[PDB]
Amino acid sequence: GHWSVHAHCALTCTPEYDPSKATFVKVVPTPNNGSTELVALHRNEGEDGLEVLSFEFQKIKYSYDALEKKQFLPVAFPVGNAFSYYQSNRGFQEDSEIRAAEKKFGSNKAEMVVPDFSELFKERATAPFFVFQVFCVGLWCLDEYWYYSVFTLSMLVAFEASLVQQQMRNMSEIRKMGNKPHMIQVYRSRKWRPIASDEIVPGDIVSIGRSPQENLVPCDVLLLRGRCIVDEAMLTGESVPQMKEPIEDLSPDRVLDLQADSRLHVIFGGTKVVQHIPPQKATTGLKPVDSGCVAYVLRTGFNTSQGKLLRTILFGVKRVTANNLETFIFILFLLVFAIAAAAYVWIEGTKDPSRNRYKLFLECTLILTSVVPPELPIELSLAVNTSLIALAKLYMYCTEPFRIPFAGKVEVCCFDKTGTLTSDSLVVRGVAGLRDGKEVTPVSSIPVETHRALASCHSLMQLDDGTLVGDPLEKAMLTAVDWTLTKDEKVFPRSIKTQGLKIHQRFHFASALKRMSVLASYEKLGSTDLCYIAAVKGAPETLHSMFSQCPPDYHHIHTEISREGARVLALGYKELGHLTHQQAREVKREALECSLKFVGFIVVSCPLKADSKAVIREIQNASHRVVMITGDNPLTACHVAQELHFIEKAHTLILQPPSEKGRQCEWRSIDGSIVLPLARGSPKALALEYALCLTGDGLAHLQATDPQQLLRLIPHVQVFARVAPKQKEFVITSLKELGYVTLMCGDGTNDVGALKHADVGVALLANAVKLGDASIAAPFTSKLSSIQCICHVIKQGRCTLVTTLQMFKILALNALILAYSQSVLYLEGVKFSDFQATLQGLLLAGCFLFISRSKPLKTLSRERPLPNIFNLYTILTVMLQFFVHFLSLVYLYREAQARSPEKQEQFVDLYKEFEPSLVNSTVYIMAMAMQMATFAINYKGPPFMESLPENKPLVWSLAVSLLAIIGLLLGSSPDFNSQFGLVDIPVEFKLVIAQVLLLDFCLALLADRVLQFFLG
Repeated sequence: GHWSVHAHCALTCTPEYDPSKATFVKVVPTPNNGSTELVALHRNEGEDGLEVLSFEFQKIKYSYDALEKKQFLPVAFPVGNAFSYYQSNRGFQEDSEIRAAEKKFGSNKAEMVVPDFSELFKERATAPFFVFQVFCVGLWCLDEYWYYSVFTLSMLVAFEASLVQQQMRNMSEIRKMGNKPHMIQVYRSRKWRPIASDEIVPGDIVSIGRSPQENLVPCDVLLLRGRCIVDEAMLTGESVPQMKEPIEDLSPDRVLDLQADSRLHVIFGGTKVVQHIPPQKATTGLKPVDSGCVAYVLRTGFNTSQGKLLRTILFGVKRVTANNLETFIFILFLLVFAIAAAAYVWIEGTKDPSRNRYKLFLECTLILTSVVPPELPIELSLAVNTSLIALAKLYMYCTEPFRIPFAGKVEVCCFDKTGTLTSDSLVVRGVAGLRDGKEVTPVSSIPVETHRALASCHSLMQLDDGTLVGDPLEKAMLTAVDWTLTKDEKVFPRSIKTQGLKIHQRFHFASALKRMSVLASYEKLGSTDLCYIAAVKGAPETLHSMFSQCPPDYHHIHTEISREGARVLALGYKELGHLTHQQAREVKREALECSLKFVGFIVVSCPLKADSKAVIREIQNASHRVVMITGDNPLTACHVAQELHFIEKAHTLILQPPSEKGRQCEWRSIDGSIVLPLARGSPKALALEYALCLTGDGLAHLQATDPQQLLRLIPHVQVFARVAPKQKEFVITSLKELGYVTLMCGDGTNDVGALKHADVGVALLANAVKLGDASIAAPFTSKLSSIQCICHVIKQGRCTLVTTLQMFKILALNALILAYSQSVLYLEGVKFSDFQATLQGLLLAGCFLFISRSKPLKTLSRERPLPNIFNLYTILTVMLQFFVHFLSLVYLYREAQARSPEKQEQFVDLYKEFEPSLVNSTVYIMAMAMQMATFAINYKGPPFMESLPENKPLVWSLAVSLLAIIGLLLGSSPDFNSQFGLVDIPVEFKLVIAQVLLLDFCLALLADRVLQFFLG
């Protein structure tokens, strides 16, 4: 197709080589991603007299640097600007350069336009099945069946339009899940105007902050002033919130680099801001009305990190064809047998010179159309649509309906720790260090000193409504304390008879200091004097030295708590004696750290959802493999995997990159007991001995060093930590290339890159709706935060895959039987009247529609489904059933012929009208028995899908077919078989026909079940 695309461009305009004035430029796709396309260069008047050549491919603008590089280059950004420039920046002052920068940098627009319905229909027309159907329809048009052909073509195009409409209403859900652009308070023309997110352009100054609507940050912005709490779990995967500092404090001599200074100074897009700390009024500078953090827009549009990943998916890869190689080779096999039967008909007809040639050719071509049914794609589409409707009842959507059958063949399942397995809400297990040993004591039994240390030291604030907002760590910290936090900064006990504490000065976290200090005073009991006590909390390793008295087991308890992976944070409290009112202002906020007293630790971990463990166990009992791919700290990921029984080995070892170049990588255990360098051999023995986990840094080092060892190692790794969004995609592609079908369940925008490439990708919604970005590029989307959707999808996919295998088997056998019967007996002059053929067609269509609507069982099983129709079992059973049925059909035909009156014509008149006989009636009875036996036999029942009796429409269809066969065999009503145009047969002959029918049925069932038992 792509090679065909450039032919049209060449026809339209001739290629140009001279760079003076080029009408169009061909785009090189590169083998990794992209597609071949043509873009038109844009001529712009130069204010300085210099013209710039530019083009837009995949919403990326490039430029041709005639001055220095003499080649096409992407548009330069303020990424490389000096760090001192932003200190004196006042923002955009005139609208002329605002428009200019909007032109030469782009716009912050991320909104989809859904692909056109006409374009979707044209793309659907490229399916070879539709072309084959049109060929067949025109072929019956040639066969003088013009009205029937027109009706069939109309039905086919109507159903295709219905399929496209279903895909479109699915696409509507994705469009709704797109982030609706939101108003932003922005500075322009020396004034603050409210401005929508789409029209933001780089270079402006924007005052961001915590919004009441819990909206995401619009674009990558540079924090000029103010401090804020950001939760980049959606975008970076780090569950722990991180601090952000203003740039006004730093020296101007530095040069800003995104790689080095990403974590502490640039706020990314798509993340959620939690708390905003307005700057002091003493500092003179940008003054916001909303009192949010004023900041500088670095990047916009799809050039932001979230934009990069999103776009690189959006125009990255094609939708995988619903016409796989399996169906192609199945059609090839059916057509091979079709051509064999056609050649037999042609040869024997040409053996008769009296008969015309064009008429026989038309008859043979009609046979070739009849052998390959027009419902071959229609029936599969019906089964898939029924599965999708059944799945939609579980509050889950499917934007790519054809990938449901792929769910059965999944062998490895991947999960994201944060947002999918671990809930956002965090609860405190207890307050550690207040009792002997490593045991943590509940909040009930901790002393009152710990109560006041926990309550006083917090950065939370109160709104007009009074709702508590802030760091979830501090949220649970205050919830366990349960003391009410008033708007007057007074902390009052709900159930304790203690005087409240009023905070005078609060100093927030400093990344340089790794400590956060709170100064407050309490009224002494029985007196009006104010006693000032400050409780400071922060990094335990740094805060250790500030303790005047420290227990000997401080480091030991800290290490043991850290091994558990829960966020450990030391609590401090100093007596400080008595302080005056003026001295409280005089004493600096950073001066309280000296001469501290240890009070204990607080342990906080993310609790798993209740049903996560059951789902993981159920998946593991289905001969499946489960792997964790998350970006949190490796210790926390290993602990969470251990709790969910991802890993059952006694110990698990970390793999780390070497600090010194040329040093072989060596595993270290979490406990550090076992250390062993990597061996060049297979990791099978190490995996058997203990669980294996790989970090992102180690993955990058191995990728740079040797891909081969990484590809061997990846299949046996249980936990992936500190993995980048591109590294997720690399891991998933590595698993997929080995042949394993990959399934992943993630919600953050980290998982999008890998979800797009996953065979069956499921996106979740944490804390269940904003309907986040990951659902846009995920084939499947669920509105339930739980992971039970994975189990439901696996069950549905197993049922659909088994149904598709059964459909292929039944279609193949029926097509072979019908093709041979027509080819040999129309040549023999044995044809049914139109009424019985119509009954055959309607019964077949009904029974297929009934089998396509199967229901799945509630519980999955250990047995694995057949990976594909291309196995020895399917071909062998289809062929063997064909022979066992063929022998019976030939026996019945010979039995009927030996007694029929001897033929009066050596040749056969092909257009002689129907006449009732013994032979035609016997053939019709045998064909109906054929259909009955096939639909009874090829229903692979439990444990994979509902039992045969449960499918009530199918039971009724087979029962009515059997009743019709029995009635025709008995012929109780002469009017009945008179209407069917079948002469009565003597009972003596009824005996033999019934005996051979029962023998054929029993032989087919026995052989099929024996083969299933042997090659199960």
